[PDB]
Amino acid sequence: FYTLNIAEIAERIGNDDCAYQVLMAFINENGEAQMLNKTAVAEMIQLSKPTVFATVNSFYCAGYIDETRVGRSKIYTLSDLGVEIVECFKQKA
Amino acid sequence: FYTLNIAEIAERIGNDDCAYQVLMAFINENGEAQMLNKTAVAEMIQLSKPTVFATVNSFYCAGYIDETRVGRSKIYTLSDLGVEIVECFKQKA
DNA sequence: TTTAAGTTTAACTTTCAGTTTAAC
DNA sequence: GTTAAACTGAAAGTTAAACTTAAA
Repeated sequence: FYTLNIAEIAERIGNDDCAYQVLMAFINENGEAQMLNKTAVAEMIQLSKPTVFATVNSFYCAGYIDETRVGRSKIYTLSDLGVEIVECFKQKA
Repeated sequence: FYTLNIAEIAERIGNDDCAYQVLMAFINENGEAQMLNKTAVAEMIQLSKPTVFATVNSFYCAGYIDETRVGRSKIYTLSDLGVEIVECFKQKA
């Protein structure tokens, strides 16, 4: 339905500390994408649960992270869109 | 760069109270899209500033709302993408 | 004087595991 | 005698409000 420029998105995220760290949390010590529950993310970055959780929620809405039911809770991984956004940043650095 | 299905997004937002109300806040009494600062939104919906603000920020990242500098602060309006998402909901109702 | 936004703390609503007791 | 359920002991998460810092 709608075409998306991945460079603008990455540009926007880069200008917003919380979005940026929420995104990068899913990338591990060896550069590999990983699974995380909401609590892990909030613990990993130094921002409050409300901030981090709301960001996680919106990023799943945006389709940047995936949600999958696991136990009676949920886990988050970067979507293919998520991984592509992360790539723009890696190239900068 | 990336194609987007507007129905899935709307589906995701509809399953998340905060995202949904943050989005609809921009639609006024007469059905018209309107401008809002971050404070207006948080005051309008009954959720905490941290939740609402983080959601606003991520929605601008996603390209659902636009940011424009005004005074030395910012204001938010739905993008064309934002308006299209709102339309799916209007059709449901 | 009404200034706005963000962060932290407190309160309220919907925590998990182990042990003991009761019922089949 | 074994299994299941409930209660108690060692509760967690989210949202809202208030205060402080950067104030117009």
